[PDB]
Formats: sequence, structure tokens, C-alpha cells
Amino acid sequence: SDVQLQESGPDLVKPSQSLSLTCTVTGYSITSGYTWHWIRQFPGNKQEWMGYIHFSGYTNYNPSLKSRVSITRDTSKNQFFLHLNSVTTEDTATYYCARGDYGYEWFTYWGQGTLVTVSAAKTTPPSVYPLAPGCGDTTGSSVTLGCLVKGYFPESVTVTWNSGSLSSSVHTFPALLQSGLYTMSSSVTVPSSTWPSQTVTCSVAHPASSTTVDKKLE
Amino acid sequence: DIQMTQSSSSFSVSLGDRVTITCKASEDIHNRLAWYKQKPGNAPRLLISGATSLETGVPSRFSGSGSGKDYTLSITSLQNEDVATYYCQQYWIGPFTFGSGTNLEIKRADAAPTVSIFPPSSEQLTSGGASVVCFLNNFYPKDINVKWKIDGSERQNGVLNSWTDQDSKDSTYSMSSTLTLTKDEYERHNSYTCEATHKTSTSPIVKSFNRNEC
Amino acid sequence: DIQMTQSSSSFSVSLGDRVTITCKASEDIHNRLAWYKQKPGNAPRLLISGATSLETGVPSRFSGSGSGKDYTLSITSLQNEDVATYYCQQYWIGPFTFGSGTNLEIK
Amino acid sequence: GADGVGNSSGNWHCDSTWMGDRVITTSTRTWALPTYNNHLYKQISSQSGASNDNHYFGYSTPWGYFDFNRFHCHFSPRDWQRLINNNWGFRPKRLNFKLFNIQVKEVTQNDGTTTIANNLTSTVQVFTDSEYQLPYVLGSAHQGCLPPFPADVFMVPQYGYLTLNNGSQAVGRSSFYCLEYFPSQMLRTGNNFTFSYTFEDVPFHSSYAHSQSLDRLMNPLIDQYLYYLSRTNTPSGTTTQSRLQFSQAGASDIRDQSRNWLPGPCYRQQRVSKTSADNNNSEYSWTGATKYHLNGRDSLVNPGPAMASHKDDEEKFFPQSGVLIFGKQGSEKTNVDIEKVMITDEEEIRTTNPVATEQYGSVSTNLQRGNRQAATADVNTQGVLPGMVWQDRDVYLQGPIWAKIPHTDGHFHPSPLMGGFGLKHPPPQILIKNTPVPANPSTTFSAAKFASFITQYSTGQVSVEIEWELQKENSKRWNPEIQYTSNYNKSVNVDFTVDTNGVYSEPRPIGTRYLTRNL
Amino acid sequence: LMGGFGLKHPPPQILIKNTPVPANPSTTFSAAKFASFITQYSTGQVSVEIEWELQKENSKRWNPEIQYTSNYNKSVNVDFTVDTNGVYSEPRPIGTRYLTRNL
Repeated sequence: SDVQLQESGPDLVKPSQSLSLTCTVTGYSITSGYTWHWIRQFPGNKQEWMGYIHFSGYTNYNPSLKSRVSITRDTSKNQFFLHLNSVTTEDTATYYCARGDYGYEWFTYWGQGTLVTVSAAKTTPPSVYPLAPGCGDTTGSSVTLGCLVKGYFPESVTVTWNSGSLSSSVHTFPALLQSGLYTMSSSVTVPSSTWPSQTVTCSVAHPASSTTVDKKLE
Repeated sequence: DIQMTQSSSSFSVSLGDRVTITCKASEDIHNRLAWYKQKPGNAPRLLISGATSLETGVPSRFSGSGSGKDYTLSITSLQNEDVATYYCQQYWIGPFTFGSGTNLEIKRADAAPTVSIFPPSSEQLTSGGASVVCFLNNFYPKDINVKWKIDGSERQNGVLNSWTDQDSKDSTYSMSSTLTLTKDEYERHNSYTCEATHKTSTSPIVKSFNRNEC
Repeated sequence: DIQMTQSSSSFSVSLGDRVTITCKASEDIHNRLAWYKQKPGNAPRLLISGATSLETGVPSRFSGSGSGKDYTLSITSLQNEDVATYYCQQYWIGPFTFGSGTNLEIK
Repeated sequence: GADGVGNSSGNWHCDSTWMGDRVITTSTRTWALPTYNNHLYKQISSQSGASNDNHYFGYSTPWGYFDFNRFHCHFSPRDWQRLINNNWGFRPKRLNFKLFNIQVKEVTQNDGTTTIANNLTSTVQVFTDSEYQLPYVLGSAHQGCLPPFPADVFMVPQYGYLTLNNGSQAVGRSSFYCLEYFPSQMLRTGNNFTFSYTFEDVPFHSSYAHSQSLDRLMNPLIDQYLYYLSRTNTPSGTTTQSRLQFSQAGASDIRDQSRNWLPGPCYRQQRVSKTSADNNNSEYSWTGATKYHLNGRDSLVNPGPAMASHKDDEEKFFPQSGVLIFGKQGSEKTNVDIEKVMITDEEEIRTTNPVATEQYGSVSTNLQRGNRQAATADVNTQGVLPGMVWQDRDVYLQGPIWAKIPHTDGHFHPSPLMGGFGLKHPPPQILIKNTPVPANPSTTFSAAKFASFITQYSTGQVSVEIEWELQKENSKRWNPEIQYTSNYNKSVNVDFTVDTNGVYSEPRPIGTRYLTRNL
Repeated sequence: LMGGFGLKHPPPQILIKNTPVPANPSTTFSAAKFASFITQYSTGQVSVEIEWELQKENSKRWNPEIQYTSNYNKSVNVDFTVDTNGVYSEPRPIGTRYLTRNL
């Protein structure tokens, strides 16, 4: 899998509100060629094509979305924008901007994508708990530690590890919803000779609530 | 709208094998069909356009064929980079529509899980909660089972199990299992155990700790 | 009489999932078909009429489509209120006839 | 006409030729026809509750009809342009119609699998209501006429009509016409149905705009000789003392000049502006719109009597229901946003008919006297008056072409209000149905109505050619007239063309008045 | 320039299409463009005959002119023939100038 282009915008939006996203392009000019499109993916998996804006500035939209979508451009900035009004929960998805080699074919370059969640559900920051060994034996060659990130709502948190060892094994477990809230975890394995001895810390960021919590292990 | 249907929803394959994916359209697309590749946590990338033309920089292993309603994407010898989900897209008419996608998991040998149990933190107990966790790392095949036993008796309620996507390098899977109880209930017992049952053995890998050991 | 047959007799689903129910008529109804929802111990309620028109006050999650012999009812994201049995009804000709019903157990 | 199975019942005629005085627009298109109401006539009515202004009672029939009451079913951009650019006016003269190459198919939905095949024998029957004994539907701006673009295949509309009603229910006088009670002609394949018509002396649609205007019409250079009332009172040292003096209207005086004719009539409309801002915020869509009412149901007054849509410098405005509005190819059915439609503009008239949004004039109210100031009041509705003169709503390529003059004890100047040609006996309604096909009957007799027929539909092409007359230009106007042109500058798509996905589309509405004649 | 005869009004373009066949329409009316047709194609033969005029030779050239011949020697395949799997093939391009006229 791979590409270029970057989207930016708010992670959270309240329902009846309008969603506004920006796509900044580098290495190419919005004018002079190609149509720039917007596509979204619901968390399940499918891709849906929202609409596009031509180099000339002409736009075409998906008929489903047409009534509440508007795509515009700022040539000076080399950015194109998406505006979706009357957002609903169904609107939650990852939004991508993409270039279309035009004329005969389609989307040559895609952005990273930005996840947008539509919820009033209330935005809730996670509770981060350190996962340190619970047993009656000292570790062998290496040790596994972790961090539980529980009860947060708008999806997408980022767990970053900091350890003594310049070599580690990290596992980020996919977030799952239960009773209207998300919970996720992450684990790290490091040489036993480097943990109790050298500090390991997990940093959890939840952009939606402007939070970041660091938890030192032990 | 033209509807595109993709054949196998998922395939597992290893580096070197040949894989074929199919896409059929509700109506004659006239070869205005493109194929995209999407890695987990990543955006899609254009492999082929015009049904058979490879995009620049795409390796020769990829090829596409088809006409009318039915098209196919073939990968001669799978490469590690190849793991991803593939989507077909029609640009015959607006609106452009995509297929459901086919997930290709490329990654292997059976591997028993490395299991670890973790008691509730002081921070959570302070707030009145109590979550015990068990990590089952680097195993294969994917199917696995975790049984929670409080003082020897199973516990079915309050469980969250999350599997990771197949590892892009070693092709193994990991799973996190959390058993949440209230601090009140938690302090009503001593031994907490999770039993991991997997293909790699008849006897489950068992881990546990006693609540009065500290 | 025109006979209506409904597809899945029963479905289990949870809040948030999408469900689709089908109804086919012995003869061409010409979109004179309505969908009703019935909770246990409760009477039926009108969701859609004219095959695709939502009744007032019905949430947008519900939608209907179809023509001729075959029609379908879809619920985009199930809600707790959604648990119930759904029946299709034809009013092309008398006597009006109902489908067997599909029981949706949400939880 | 008649023949065999492997024989084309007609060729494809789709030309357009100009003869200097006439011009014939031939045109053929492929069509398809399902079986409606599953072969039965169904009674239909408003929805019990529904606002009174919206009740009705009538029937829908298994019959489908044909229609081309849209100029673009005959003119092609280019062509239209030719016409519209060099002709003081034009009108239709005669026509010829023909259906042919009819073919009847029969679908088979066996389980999860349909399979269409030829039902050679079975027929489609056609019949033209040449005696106007059927509720004339055409002319009602319905949509299901011919595709502007040839290459487009289309579906035939279904015939339905309306009678009297006392709310959602019927009233006796209301009649129920049955389409089988006519002598349909039955076609099988290798069969064609031709028929021809001749229009009746009607007036050439005025396809020109006026250079002079009622008010500014006399000669500047010379003052009249008739006098008018210049002043009433007069300076008496400090105070005025009433003393009426008169003047002889001249150029400077103009507004005061004596004349000979009056602007067309009017029926005031609310003004709305293309600029969201200006417009008062609320729902006066119905409440504020100009209407009229019969038997207690207020109906809307769309295509108001022909009257200019905005004064000088206000192309931004328009009547609430004083103009014609078409959708931009694609535009959905309801509550679509301003950006999805094309609004017609009738400034061209200003010169003779009043402005839709502004009152006709202002008549005096009271009778003044020393102890009583002179009254006056503006008039928002002026019915025809002697000496009035005016112009009818222009036409527009994709607009109606004609309409049937209702059979009444009295009409007044019948140019259809939606614009077009007002015909007493318009092109007769053409109907078509597929003689039913009783699917397998039971061995033992039953006198019930047959209800199980073979599922099947028809198709085949249709052709319509019409001869129009023209009135060529003829002005000694030195300086260039205005003409309709297409933009020079590059564009991603040509106007009146198929996009990238082959979807033909009319960019703008094209009127008819470009050439300039004096008043 | 590509060679040939330059014609003011050359043989008119001949076109051919298959009048569409709307596959099964819905009972209830819709004014949309028809999009579901019967899948089908056509076939049949075509014939073209043309009359060409000629200007015959006429030189007092004594010695033999050059002519276009086919190689005498044996070959696995005849030129302008179908191979073993019936695939006709033109071996070489054949010009037109062989006969020799003086300038």
C-alpha cells in the first residue's frame, strides 16, 4: 500500500452543525489540471464518493449528498475545502481528499484522511491506567507492560511509548464501543534489564477533548 | 447508480502466492474501471486504471483484465507490501461507485501466544472500578479463546476482547482481554485467572495472581 | 386475494446495525404497499406508505423501496425503539392483505 | 400501412430543412411502454384530510399517451438559433405523425432470474382522439414529451384525468370516460400507424423586442398643441392663492404629454430577489403569493398575465409566480435550491406591459375642494381597458408549444398564459395500450374478471414532422441588432452537449425576442 | 501525403448502429432517460465492388523491364497464405512502380 495531500479539520462536530474540512496540496498546483475529489469511509469499510472540483473550478456532486454539500477552492493557498451541512450521526467517517488524473481515469493521489465523528453523545476524555506485572515472580529476559485507555467517546486516541530500550515491541489494540463508550489498550515488551531500571511511560492523546495523559509504569 | 460487487470478501495469502480478485458491475462499464489498494490505517492507492493499464511505479506483478460487466485483478507473486484491501471503482458515469472491497491478509507457522495478566491499578481502584487485563501476544492462527475465572469459577460478564490486524512483518495476531468489575466485587475474592485456549495445545495457557499478595 | 410473502421470519439485531426486510406480492401492486411496525403487546404503527413515503414523525433511518412484485424495508441504524415485528400490507385491491411479518429482536 | 416480421415498418427521419419561408422539422425517437394499472382503470382522489385547496377526484387509465408539446422536441439548439435570430415571427402550419417498428416483448421473472423474449403475435393498439371527446391533458405543462436530444430513449406517460369533486369525493355531474369505448387501431409487428394534422390560422408568435415604448413614442423636436394642467395654485405675496394655469407639453415636459394608448393590464406579484439577503425571512411562499379562487379553493396564479419581470437595473428581482422556471438538468423534484433552477426573464416587454411587481398606475380617490386636499391611490389590479396594448409571454426552446382553448361561452384573447399558441382544435391526443395477454386459464369455467396476465411491455419508434411558417425581418435599423451567441471563452463542457458520461444538458433557457422591431 | 488519391468528395462515410432495445420497464411511470436495455449485437455481410481504369504500357524499351515475382526456392510457407493454423499473412509490402517509363 501508499500517496501525498493532507486534510485538516475538526475531529468532532455536533449534529445539526456543519462540517468543514480543508485539503492542502503540495508538489502540485490546484489549477492547471486534475480534479480534486472528496471521498469518505464509514467505519465499517465502504468507500463513498462525495464530489469533486475541477481545475477550472467547476464542481460535481454525488446526488445523495448534493443538497448539503459544497466544495470550494483557494488557489492562493493551494487548498480545496469541503462543507457538509446538517450533519447526522451517519456522517461519521474518515474523509479523504484525492486528485483525479483526469480525462480518462481517476484518483491518482490520496490524502491521509481525517476521522470526523458526529456526536452531541457527549465528548468524554479517557481514563488511562498503567498495566504493570501482577505475579510473584521476577521477569525473565523481557517484560510486557501496557496501558488501558478506558471510557472515552469520540474515537481516536494515540498511545505513544517512552522507554529506556532503543528496541521494543508495541501492540495497539483496536478500540471497541460498549455501552456508548470506547476502551482500548496498548502493550510494550522491553528487555527486563531496562524497565524497573529505566523508566517506561505511555502518553495518551485524545484530540477531541484536548487531552493528553502520561502514565509512568510502576 | 451502477453497483459494483467484489467477489471474495477476504483472502489469506503469503508472500509469493498468486491471488485473483473479481469485480462485476450492474451494467456495462466499458472498461472504465480502476483498482485501488488500501493498507490498514492508510488511504487507498491507485494500482490500475482503464481496466488493464498499470499506474506508474506499479510493479508488473499486478495485472487487470475484463470487459463489460466482469473484471479481475491478479497479483502474480504476492509481496509483503501487498497486504491490504483492494477496491474496484467505476468511472463510467456519475456518481462514481466503489466495490465492497476484498481484504487480503498476507500474514504462517502456528505460534502459541505469550500471555500476561495484570491486576487493577491503584488509580482505578481509587475511582471505584476494577479491571483485570490479559494480553495474548504473537500467535497464529487468529482464532483464540480466553476464559476468566474468579476464585476458580468462570466469569462471563464484563468482558472486552480486541484482536489486532495481522502483523505486517511477522504475520501473527495479538489479543487484549479486559474483565471489568466494581472495586467492591473485586475485593470479595483473591485469585484472578485467565486461561488462553489456542490450537497450539490441548492444555490452556493459564495466568493468575492472588489479590492478597500485596 | 393478493398474497404477500415476507422474507426473513425473524432477525436478531442490536442498536446501530442495519437491517433489511423483504416483501413480495403475488401480483403487481403498483407501489400501493405500506409497512407497519408492531411492538409486543402493542398495536401496529405506520412507518411507510406508497412504498417509499415516510409517515410523518418517522425517523429518516427508515426507508422503503421496490416496485412491481418486490419491495424492501431498510433500517439504517437500529434503535432500541426499533424492536418489533414488521408487516407489509397491500392496498391495491380489496381485500387488503398483510404479509406474515418479520420479527426483529433487538436485544 | 402493413407488412411482414423481418420488415422495418418505417425508416428513421430526423432532419430539419429551411426553405426561406417555411422550415420543416422532422424528428424520430425510440420509446417504451409498460402495462399501467396492471390493465385496469382505477378511481383516484385527494387524500381525505389534505387542505381543501388540494382536493380532487378522477381516474387513472391503463392507457399511455404521446406528446411533443415542447419546442425542443423539434428544434435543435443550432436550428432554434437560426430561427430566433432572423425572424420577426413564426407559427406552425401542419404536421404528420407515425409510429412504427413496434415490438412486443415479454419478461419472465422465473425465481432469481428474469428473461425477456419476443411475443411476436401480441399487440399494441393505438388510437387518436381526433374528436376531442377526451379530457385534453396536454398543454398542462406535464413532463413526458419528447427528449430534446434524439439519441435519448424514453418512456411513454400514462393517461389520467380529473372530474368534479366535493372535497375528496365525487359529485354526480363528474363523468367517467372509458378509453376502450373508442375504435383503437391494433398493431402487431410489421404494422405502423401514421396520421397527419393541419393547424388553424393562428398569429405568428412575436419573436422580436420593441425599440420604442408607449410613453416615449412621439417626436421630441416638436411640442404638441394640446394643453395640460401645468400648475394649480399661485404666489400671492406670502401665500399661495389657487389659480390653475396650463401648459403645452414639450420634450422637457414629456411625462405630461398627451397620448393615445395604455399599457397592457396587470395583477400585482410579490417581488423576490435572486440575492438571498434582501428577501424577508419567513414563509410567505403561499401566504404572500398572488392567487385567485373557484368554488372556495384558492389556486395559485402561475405564469401570471404576461408582464415584464423587473424595472431597469434589477435583473436581480422577479415575481413570485410571474415567471417560468425550468430545472438544470438533474435538479431534484422538491424544494431544490435556487442554484438548481433557471428562471426566465421577460424584461423585453417592459416597453408595453406593466412590471409584474409594481402597480399599474394610480387613480384619484376623492373630489377635492377648498376644504379638502386632493386624494389618490395606487392600483394593483387593472383589467383590460380600451386603448390598452400589449405583448404576450415569450416562448423558450424548452417551453410549451401550444394549448387547447377551453370550450366556453367566452374567451378573451386566448394566447395561453404559460405562453405558446392558443389552439381551438389542437393536435389530437394520441393514445396507446398493450392489448392484454391472459396468462394460462383454468380448465374449469369461471365467470370472474380475468386477473392473471402475461407480463409484457412494448417498444418501437415514433416520428413527428412539422411545418412551420416564418415572418422574416425587415427593418431599416442601421446599427446591429442583438443576436443569440454562444460564449467564446474556453469551457470544460460545450453547451447543449453530453458531458463526460454522455448526459445531454440544456445550460440556459433560450428565449425568442432578440431581433428589434419598432412599436 | 500518405499517398493515394486526393478526392474532393470521397466515398461518403457509411454508418451503422443498433436501434436500442429497452429491457423491461417499470409499471409505474418515470421520466428518466432509459438506461436498461436488452443486451444484443448484430452481424451480416457486406459487399463492395469498384471499377478501376487503367493506362496501359507502351515503351519501345528493347531490354526487359523489371517485374514483381515470387521467389522460386522452396519455403516452409507460401507468401500471402495461411500458415499451419490458418493465419493469413502479408510477407512484404508491395509497391507499384516496376514498369519503366522515360522522364
